This record gives sequence, C-alpha cells and structure tokens, in this order.
Amino acid sequence: KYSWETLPKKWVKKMERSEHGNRFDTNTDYLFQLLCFLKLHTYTRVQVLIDICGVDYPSRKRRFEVVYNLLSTRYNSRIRVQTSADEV
Amino acid sequence: ALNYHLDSPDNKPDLPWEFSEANQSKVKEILSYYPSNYKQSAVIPLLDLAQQQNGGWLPVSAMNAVAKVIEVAPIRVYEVATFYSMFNRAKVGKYHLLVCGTTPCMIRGSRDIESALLDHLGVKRGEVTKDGLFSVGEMECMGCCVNAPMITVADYSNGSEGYTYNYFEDVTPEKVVEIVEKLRKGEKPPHGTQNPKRIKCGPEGGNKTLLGEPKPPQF
Amino acid sequence: ALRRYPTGEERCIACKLCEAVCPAQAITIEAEEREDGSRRTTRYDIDMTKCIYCGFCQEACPVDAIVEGPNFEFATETHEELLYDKEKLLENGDRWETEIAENLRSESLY
Amino acid sequence: IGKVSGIPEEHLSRKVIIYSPARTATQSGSGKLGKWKINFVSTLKWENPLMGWTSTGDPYANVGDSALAFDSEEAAKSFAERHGWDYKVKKPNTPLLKVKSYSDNFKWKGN
Amino acid sequence: THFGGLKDEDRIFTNLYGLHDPFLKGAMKRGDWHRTKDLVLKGTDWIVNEMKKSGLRGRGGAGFPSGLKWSFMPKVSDGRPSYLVVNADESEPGTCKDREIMRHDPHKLLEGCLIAGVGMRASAAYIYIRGEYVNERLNLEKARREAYAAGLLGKNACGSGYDFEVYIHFGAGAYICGEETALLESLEGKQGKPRLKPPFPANAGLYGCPTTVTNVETVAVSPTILRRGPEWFSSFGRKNNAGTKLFCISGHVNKPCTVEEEMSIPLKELIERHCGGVRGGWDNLLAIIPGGSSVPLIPKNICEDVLMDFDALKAVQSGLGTAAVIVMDKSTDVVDAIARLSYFYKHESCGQCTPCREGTGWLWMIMERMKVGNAKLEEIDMLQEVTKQIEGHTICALGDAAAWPVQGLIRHFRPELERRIRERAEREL
Amino acid sequence: GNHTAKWMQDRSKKSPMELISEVPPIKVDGRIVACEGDTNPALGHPIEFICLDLNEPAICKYCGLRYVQDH
Amino acid sequence: PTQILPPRNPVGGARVHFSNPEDAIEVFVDGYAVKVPKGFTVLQACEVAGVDIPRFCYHSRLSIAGNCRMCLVEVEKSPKPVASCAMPALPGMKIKTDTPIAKKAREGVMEFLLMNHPLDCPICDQGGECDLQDQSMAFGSDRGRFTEMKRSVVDKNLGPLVKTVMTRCIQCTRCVRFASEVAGVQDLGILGRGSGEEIGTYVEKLMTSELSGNVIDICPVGALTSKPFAFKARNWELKATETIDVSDAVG
Amino acid sequence: VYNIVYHGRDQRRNRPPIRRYVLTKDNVVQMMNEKKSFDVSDFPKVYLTTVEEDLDTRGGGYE
Ligand SMILES: Cc1cc2nc3c(=O)[nH]c(=O)nc-3n(C[C@H](O)[C@H](O)[C@H](O)COP(=O)(O)O)c2cc1C
Ligand code: SF4
Ligand code: SF4
Ligand code: SF4
Ligand code: SF4
Ligand code: SF4
Ligand code: FES
Ligand code: FES
Ligand SMILES: [Zn+2]
Repeated sequence: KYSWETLPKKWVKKMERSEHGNRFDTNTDYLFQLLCFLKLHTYTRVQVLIDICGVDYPSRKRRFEVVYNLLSTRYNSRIRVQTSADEV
Repeated sequence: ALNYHLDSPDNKPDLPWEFSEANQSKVKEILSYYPSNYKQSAVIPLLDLAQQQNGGWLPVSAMNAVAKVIEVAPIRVYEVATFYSMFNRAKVGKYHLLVCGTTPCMIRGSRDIESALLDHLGVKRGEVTKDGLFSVGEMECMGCCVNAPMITVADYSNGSEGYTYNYFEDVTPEKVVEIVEKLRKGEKPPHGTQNPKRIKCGPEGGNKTLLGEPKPPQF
Repeated sequence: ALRRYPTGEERCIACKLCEAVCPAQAITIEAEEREDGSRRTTRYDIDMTKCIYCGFCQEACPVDAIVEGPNFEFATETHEELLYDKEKLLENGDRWETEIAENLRSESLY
Repeated sequence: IGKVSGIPEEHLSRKVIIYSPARTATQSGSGKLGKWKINFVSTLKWENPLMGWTSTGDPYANVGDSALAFDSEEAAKSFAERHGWDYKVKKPNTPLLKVKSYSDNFKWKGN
Repeated sequence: THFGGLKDEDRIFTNLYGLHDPFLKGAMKRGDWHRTKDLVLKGTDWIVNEMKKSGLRGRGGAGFPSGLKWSFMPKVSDGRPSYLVVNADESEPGTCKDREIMRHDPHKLLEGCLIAGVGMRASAAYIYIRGEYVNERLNLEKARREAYAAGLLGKNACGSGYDFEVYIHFGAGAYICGEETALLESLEGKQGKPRLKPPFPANAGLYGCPTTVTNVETVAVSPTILRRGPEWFSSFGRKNNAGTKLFCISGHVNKPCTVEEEMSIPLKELIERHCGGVRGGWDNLLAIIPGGSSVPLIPKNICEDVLMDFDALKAVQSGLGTAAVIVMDKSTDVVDAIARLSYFYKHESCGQCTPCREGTGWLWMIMERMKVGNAKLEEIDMLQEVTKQIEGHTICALGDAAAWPVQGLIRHFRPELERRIRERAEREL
Repeated sequence: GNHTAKWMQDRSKKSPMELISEVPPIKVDGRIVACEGDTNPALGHPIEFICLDLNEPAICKYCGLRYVQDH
Repeated sequence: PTQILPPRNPVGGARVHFSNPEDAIEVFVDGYAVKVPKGFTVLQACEVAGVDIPRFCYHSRLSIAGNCRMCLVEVEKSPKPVASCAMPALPGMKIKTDTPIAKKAREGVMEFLLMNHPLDCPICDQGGECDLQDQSMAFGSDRGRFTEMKRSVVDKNLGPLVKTVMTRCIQCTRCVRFASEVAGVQDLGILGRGSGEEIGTYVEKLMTSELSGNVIDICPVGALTSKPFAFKARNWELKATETIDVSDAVG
Repeated sequence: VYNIVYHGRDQRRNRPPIRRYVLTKDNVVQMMNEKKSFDVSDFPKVYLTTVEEDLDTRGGGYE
C-alpha cells in the first residue's frame, strides 16, 4: 500500500492490518498528526471522516480503542486509523 | 431378540436355576481349562451348556447361575448372552432349524430353502410352531459354503445329552421338508451332505485330487 | 398464538428455542415433566408489550408450536392484559387455528 | 478510576469474586475456559408478583456474566481494583493430564 | 512359470474329504506327529527361521507373512505366559477351508498348535473353534483327548521337555469374534468386541499376556512345512506369495468344492479344472469374489488371467482373503448378492465403533434400495463415499470387509446399478 | 391433572393431557414408526422414530400419540 | 520474519504431570513441537498443544475406548487416521489434527452418529449442553445424506434419577465403563451387537449405586439425563455459581 | 445434496490464519532504503468521475 511507504514510520506505531479494511493502529499522540496526513496530501486524500467508533476491550490495559474510519472520495479507498486510550 | 428382559413365569430372575448333575462335571472341566482367575473366559462354554441343559434357550435365571458359577456381575453374562447369536434368549422350540442365508447360500437357493421350510412349518420367521417342536432362524455364513445350501438343526429335545448341532447341507426344498418330518417323527436324520454323488465338501463327481492312499511324504 | 396438534396436546414441547431466539426476551418458559411423562411448559408467557413481532419465535420453534396469528387487532385497555399469560391466552390460537393452519399450509412451501 | 466512571457510590463498595468459570461438567469440551469473569454476587432476585417471571434490583445482575469477560486474572484484578471493588480471586481448578494408555485395560492379573 | 498343478503327494491336507480316519491310528499313517520330538528339540529360533524361509504368508484374510508374525512374540518371558490362540473360527462367507481341518485330519491342527507353540515360545494353545462347529469341535476334542493320552500334548510336548497344552474354546455365532484382536477378548470372556491395535496381541493380547492369533490353515501347514522342505513349500506359487492354499469354490459352479491347490494358480484354471466350471460355461460368468466375502469383485474381464495369489489379486483392485472363491454367473442378481453381503456385515458387526456400527446398516439400506432401484444416480457416488468413510476409520478390518464388497460392486458393475436406477425412473411416469 | 393445573385455570375445556390420553394408540406393521406430525411432514414435529418392542404403547414424546406393534 | 505465534498453552490449563523430566516424549502437533510425558495418548499430546480434538467416549477419568472414531487425527506415516484417544504418542510422531483427511474423517463419523440418532434435540433435556450438537455444529458436516428409517430403542427404567432415552444414546460405552470402573457397581451393559446395541441393565434394575447420577455428566448425549431435572430448565437459562457442597463432609 | 463434504465448502473457518509479525527498526530502514523512487504506478489511481447531462437517453426512457 502506498500510504504506508510515505507515512512516517513512527506515526503508524503499534499495528497495521491488510484486509477487512486496512488500519493503522497508531498512538494517541501521533493521531491527529496522522489524521493531518492522509488528508491534505495529494496521493492520499481522505477528506471524509466517516465514523469514530469507540471500542472497549476491558481485558486490555488501554481499555478503549477509538477507531477513526476514513473514506477517500478521491482515490475511492477507506482507511481505519485507530488509537488506544484508557478511561483517563 | 430384544436386548433386554421382559419377565414371564417361564423366565424370571426369581426362578431357582442351577446346573443339573451330569453337567456340574462339565462345568468343573470347562472352568478347569481356563486359569483360576480369568475364569470369566468360561462364559461362552458355560452359557452354551446352560442353553443345552434348559432345552435350547437361556432364561435370566440361567445367566444368573452362570454368573454365580463364574464370579462376575450378571451384567457381563447378560452382555455376552445378548451379543453372541447362538445363544437364544427366548424358547425356540425343540429343534430351531437354522438355515443359512448369506450370499454363497442365497445365490444357491437358500431363500427358497427358507420359504419352503417356513410354509411347511407355518411360522413367520422365528416364531415357534404351535406344536412347540420347530422354529426357523436365519443365520449368516455357517461355514458350509461349498456345500451350497445348508440347514442346521439344533436338537434340543434331550438337552446337553442328545444335543446335536447337525449340518444338513446341499439340501433342497424337498430335502428340507423330508428332514423336518423325519425330525418331528423323533429320529435323527443323517447329517452331512444331503446330496450323494459327493463326499463331504467334495467336487460332486467324486473328488479329483485326494485319490492316492495317504502315506508319509519325503521328509 | 401457541398452536395445538389436531388431537389436542399443546404442540409446545418446552425446548425454549423461541425463549432463546427472542430478541426482546418476551417469552418466559418454565418446563415440567407432566404426569403423562411428556415434557410441556408449566409457564409459557409472551410479554406482547416487550415483544418486537419479528416472527423469530415462529421460525425457531421446531414443531411450529408458536406462530403469529394474523389477528393484529388486540389493543387492550390495560397493560397487564397485554402480557399474554402462561399458555392460556396464547392457547386462544385454537380459535385462530382455522386461519393459522391455512397460512401455514400455504407458507410451508417456503 | 472508580469515581470518574460514573458508577454510583453504593456499587463501588460491592464485593466481587474474580473466578474463571469451570468447564460445564455435562459437555467434555474446553472452548469456554480461560475467560476470567468478575462475579458481582448479585443474589437478590425476587418474583414480580403479577406474572411468574423473576425481577432483579441490582444493576450488576447480568453484566458479571454477560459481556464483561477478561482474558487473564491480572487484567480482571486490575479492572476490579481500578473501580474499587473488593475482589476475592477464586483460582480455577485445572485437571491433571495423568498419563494413560489403551494397553492398561488389558492388564494381566498374575497367577 | 505356469502354476496350478499340485500332485496328490504334494497336497498338505490329506484326508481333506474325510475318506480316512481323522484321529490317531489314521493320522500317524499320514505322517502326522511323525517326529515332532526332533522338531521341538531343534528349537524355537530354527522353527521361526524355517517358517520365514518357507515364505508362508497368512492363510487368513490378513495375509501377513507368518513366521515373521511368530518372531513378534517376546523371547525372554517376563512372567506373562505367552499364549497361542488358533483362529479356528472363520464365519467368513464362502470359507469352509477351516471346517475341513477341524474335522477330517485335526491332528495336523493339534501338531501345528504344538509346533507353533514351541515356535513362538508359547505355553498354551486356545483353539478358538467357531461356535457353530459343534461336530467339528467334538472331533477336535476327541483328537485332543487322544494326543493327551498319547503323551503328545500336555506336560511334555511329544515326550520332549516342552510343557504345552491345547485347550479348546468355542465362540457362539459371531464373525466379528473371529478377528485377531477380538478373538483374545471373546476368549477372555468379554464380548467379542475387537480392541484397538496400539496394544498388539504380540505385546499384550490374550489376558494381557502376549499371543499371536493364527488361522488353522497357517498353523496346520506349519508341521508339514517343517517336516517337508521349506524350500519345497516355497517352490510353489510366485516369488513372494508361496505355498499351497486350501481353496473353497463356493457358488454358481456346477461342482462346488473345497480343494487344496498350489497358490498363484490361474483362477480360470482352478475353476475349469477342479470344481468343474462356471455353471453354464465360462462365458456365463458374471462376477467372482476371489477371497472370502471381505474382498471386491472380479467382473470376468479381469478374471480370465488373474492368479489366485495374494499379490496379483491385490494388484487387480481386490484381495485374496481366505481364498473362498465365490463365483456368480449371468443368472444371478449381483446387486442382490452384494446387498446380502452388506446385510451380513450389518448383522455380524459387533457395533463397537461408530463408522462400522452405523455405516454398515447404512450400506445395507442403500444396497436394499439399489437392488430394487429406489436410489438416484448420484447415490452411487454417495455409496462410494460412504464406503470410503467407513474403510479407514473402523477399529478392525471388518469396516474394510464391509466397505470393500460395495466398493468393488460400484467400481465394476456401476453400469448395472445405473441401469437399475434408470429402469426404476422409467418405470415411474 | 396437577401440572396442567399450573397454566390452565379454565378447568372446563378438557386438559390437553386428557385430550391426548383419550386418543387410541395407532396400530402399525414394523418395529419402528414415524409420527412425522399431523399428516404433512412439514407441518408436524421433527420425525421421531419410536420403538415398539415393548408390549405397552410407546408414546411419541413430541405429539403424545401412541403406537403399538400390531403383530 | 519476527512473527508472533500464539502462546499454545494446554487445552484447559491442564497441568501436565511428568513422572520425571527425562522421559518427556516430543511429538509434533500440527508442526508445533510439544513435550509430553511418556505414555500420553495422541489426544493428550494434543491437549498439551492446545488443540482440542473432538472426543465422544474418551473421558480422562474413565478408561480409553474406540467405541466411536470422532477424533481420527492423521499422524504422519500411518496408512489410516489413528484414533487419537488410544494411539500412544511415540517420540517424533507428527500429528496433523486439521489436515483434510482428519477433517473428512471427523465429518464422516459425525454423519454416522447423526444417522441413526433421532431428532430429539428440541425435546432432549441436554439440548444446549450437548457434545453431539456442539461437535456437529463445529466439526461435523452441515448436511445429512441419510434419508431412511433410523433405528429406535425403548427407554430403559434406570431409577428415579437417570431419565433414559436410549434412542438418542450413540453407544459410545462411556456410561457402561463409568458404572463398571468409577461407580464400581457393574449394572449397565452394552447388550446386543450392531446397530441393535442397547445400553442399560438387561433386567429392570434401578441403578442402586450412589455416585451413579454423574453418568449424566459422563454421557456426551441427552439419552442419560437427570430425571429430577426432568425438563425444568435449559443449558442457557441456568446462571452458574461455583459453590461447594455441604451434604457430606467430603466437601 | 449427496456430496456433503464440508471443509471444502466451509467459509467460516476455511481461512488463512492471522500472520501478525513484528517490524523492528532494522526492517523499516531497510524498506525505506529499498524504496529508491516513487515511479508512476506506485501511486494510487484516482477514481475518475465526471458529470454529464442526460435527459432520457438511457434506453429512451424505457427500462
Ligand atoms: C474382517 C476380518 C475377517 C477375518 N476373517 C477371518 C477368517 O475368516 N478366518 C480366520 O481364521 N481369521 C480371520 N480373521 C482374523 C485375522 O484377520 C487373521 O485371519 C488371523 O488373525 C490370523 O490368520 P493368519 O495367521 O493366517 O494371517 C479376520 C479378521 C478380520 C479383521
Ligand atoms: S416475534 Fe417472537 S421471538 Fe421475536 S420478540 Fe416477539 S415473541 Fe420474541
Ligand atoms: S414454542 Fe417452539 S421454541 Fe418455544 S418451547 Fe414450544 S416448541 Fe420450543
Ligand atoms: S464396529 Fe466394526 S470395526 Fe468396530 S469393533 Fe465392531 S466389527 Fe470391528
Ligand atoms: S444428544 Fe439430544 S440435543 Fe444432542 S444431538 Fe442428540 S438429540 Fe440433539
Ligand atoms: S447412554 Fe450416554 S454414555 Fe452411555 S453409551 Fe449411550 S451416549 Fe454414551
Ligand atoms: S453360505 Fe456361508 S455357510 Fe452357507
Ligand atoms: S473418543 Fe477418541 S476416538 Fe472415540
Ligand atoms: Zn409425534
């Protein structure tokens, strides 16, 4: 995927998937910075925050997982940047 | 054939049953074959002895007595009595004509054997005749195969003494009805091949191989 | 409506599949081996108010014991009546059987 | 993280039991083991006198079993200690895989 | 070479047809018990070695190389008295070759019990007579009482220093009890339900004591194999398969007979020579079940030039079991015959394991439908798949023995099955 | 009955237990019956094969119908 | 390439009891080595590997049996699928539990079991908690080709505790082993042969033994069910608490 | 209908397992050095969609 080559490696910190919709499980600090990327970028133009799905994993240490969906009306693709932030 | 027990005045675990004399000795011998422990090994011969002694079928009292003689829980004796086919658990009359029914008999007219025997006797398949004498029972391969159609009688008249499990082989409908009438008349028909011109298990035109007088070959 | 077999005998053997499949958990089923020996539901109470009328119970029931009668006209003055009692008011499907049996005889092809 | 969680005060003095549900003895299958669950005792369930059905009053009636299942005693204890519950962890009793073989049924009783 | 011709001085089972006295004073004249004292004194390793050198293979369905089987028994006895169960019980459909050894020269069987016992370090032989062989086991108990009175068996093996006693067990009408791992149990007193193979009978079989189950024909040719030449024995049959099998030409032959004849014999040659011929001429043949009933069919187009030896009949997509050749001519309903075979395997299946216990009743139901034509043209592929679901999965080879007749019937006479099905279809509408 | 006295308070319409205990047992031929349901195998219960080896009638658990051997 | 393999801990946290740390046999369960003590059946050598092999009659407390072939894993160099319950793990043995031959063997057997089995699942007391239902819905085929007359069996009277519906029973022999061995009373039996196999006392004989109500938990099928718990509830309604008992002092 | 083999037809469980492998700094610096240039066709294609006036020409108003 083109988006992973250009993206600074540090921004896609923890995880990265390759099916059922691709995701960049990033870190909470680099999130809005990562959302700044993929938008206002010529080859990755999302512009459309479809959804922000809170997901709660009680057995994790970072309980929640704020799943930002993102559609790219230009390139017709959908990326799901995620995070992980506990209750506080 | 039920694989469980339905009480009856003839057959119930209340009735006292035990090996008669001239059979206690056979019990002792049969148990002598197998070791002191593992005497459970003698449940097939003891059950067959009880079946011969009680005129052809195994009452639950008989299985309980075999269990007492053999020292295992009666369930193990019940398990073996319902498993093996030769052990009749309901009365099969005095003779229980067993006509084989496997393919090497079926292709050689054994279905006709059984149908002729049945319509002559007048029982469905395994029901005992109103005379209490005869009963027909299908049995799988009886070993008598080259002797193409066969019928095994189980003479239960006397009991453990006149108990003859004769093989009437190479039979035909006429031969079968003749055997049944000669059996109801009391006498014992000659077993073996009911078809002369062949010796036992022979090629039907006189054997073609075993002709020379036997002798020690060159060792 | 809880259906019945043509020869009386409530069709509802208490498997509890409809109590399980129910999305709103309207059906409360308690089962007891009746004296005849065949299982039956001592309590079969559908709470119509807590019920979404999705027909999942009609699909889940193995013997077609619970079916939805085309009634749809049972507006009740009081809420307690709207909670359909254990196998007594759902047993009024015997009146609707003439139409329920027709609908089932015509839908069973699907 | 008990006070910020909005849970009422009277339900943070609750006494829970962090067990691991044993295998359902009826079915010999381990596909539901290793899922540690907090067990809010939640014993108070009367019978609503109008209809035959029951009627709990404790909010934590079902969530102990339903939808709140961790994957390790450490995560479950961390959870029940964040929220300030008095957890008593009940360890799971695990089976010994004792060595056994077929040829032991046909053992010889010497004589 | 060209096999088949066995001269009357080369037949091992003399007095097969019971023409001469079976017991002693009639067996010593036929060479039985001739010099077994020397053989026992020649040792156990020599007996096993000569049996392996003679290339004697299993006379029973397994077809295993005997001798090599006898070398499986433990050498040093660890307290468990090694037994020797003789598989007299057959119950295979078509097979009477055992019935002509239990009676009609049983002393060969008793001397073979003794010679194999000293061969495999045994301590007692349990001749598991088939239950229905009442007259046969009476003759055999007569011969056993004789060989006991003549000091042959019991507390001194034919005057030698070997303590060996033959006990005669008899089952009760169960083909399943005949299996090697089920003989041990049906003789242990329990039901005739096979045990799984990981405990092998040579390691923990009868009473947990080691043992090897041998068909009467293999144990009974053992004496004459040793007294005659192991080179003489192996001089018959093809290279691997060697010996003189005891055949049983069973059905639809104008002269059905069991006759001993050299292995690797052309099936057609055996039929045309000894038992006469296929009823109505060879061109009237429909199919042949060459082994017992545990073996697929032979559709008469690969039955002309097939040899009655283990290897060739295995290479013809079949098996030589007890060599109880069942012949079927164009007049029989071959699907009905195989339906009755599957009924047999449904009846005589001790039901211990699910693939056989259930799938055999299933095979019987499908065969009793296809013999009328009540099935669908794709069931003939279900039947193949059902049989292949039964085959490899059952505890004992009875699962095989029940999937093989139907598999062979399909593989060969699929035209006839399909014809019956289409004729049923056109009978409707 | 007593079980039927828990859900039915009418006590004038015959209790289903009696409605099924008053229907006669159905004669059959073999040793196994079908009882697919009323008549239509798709409007009755899952087919329940009943054994008739016993002498007394063997009820179908789902429908209450009773079958006897009729030899 | 720096993968993250799952932990692969035993099937139920099962403590593996080495008789000594020297005789640990090393077998390959799906290409993942596991060190099992000497004598472990292939099934236990897989339960050490976290692989849950579907078993109908193999109870760890009870004896080992082949009354059905639901396990049939394919070891490397055997001609036929070996029953995992009785095959002792040999050092170096390669067990493939999910190879197409193993899965086809499992589907085959779960079709035979559901072939003569009655459609009693709705009226079966153990409808939700059933090994047969949960192995058919997980390893057995989605469809059944058997459309004929299933065999049926009368219901034996086994007392006021164990309600018996032997038609459902699959004749895996687990109970007839439990009553002979653990309960030690020897009343149950596998009467008959073939499909006609019937489990229970040959004469009407209430299971006079205590400790013989556990045959219901032993039973992988509804057949043997608690008659007191006749039908009163379902496997899903019941909220379970891991309480103890106070009747007898064994606790 | 008469071929009920399932593991071939299976969809729920007949899938390749999740391969979650870790990347350490060495791997990604290797990949960044390997990516020499972003030549065209290493770029995501645009979903080109323009608007075009049409009154009833598709089929003639009859579908
Ligand atoms: C399906 C099956 C059929 C068998 N049939 C026979 C038989 O007809 N006669 C017999 O003696 N043993 C029979 N056996 C037992 C063994 O296969 C084998 O014949 C015997 O244990 C040893 O014979 P052998 O030493 O000649 O190989 C059968 C076993 C199986 C599994
Ligand atoms: S339609 Fe049936 S299953 Fe659905 S909520 Fe209503 S009662 Fe429950
Ligand atoms: S209505 Fe249907 S699902 Fe509900 S208990 Fe009755 S039979 Fe079972
Ligand atoms: S079911 Fe078949 S394979 Fe299994 S023990 Fe019985 S006869 Fe042998
Ligand atoms: S045991 Fe009962 S619930 Fe399980 S499959 Fe059999 S009938 Fe259905
Ligand atoms: S009754 Fe239950 S435990 Fe006993 S054999 Fe049948 S299914 Fe197995
Ligand atoms: S045909 Fe097998 S014994 Fe008569
Ligand atoms: S349980 Fe292991 S194969 Fe039957
Ligand atoms: Zn019914």
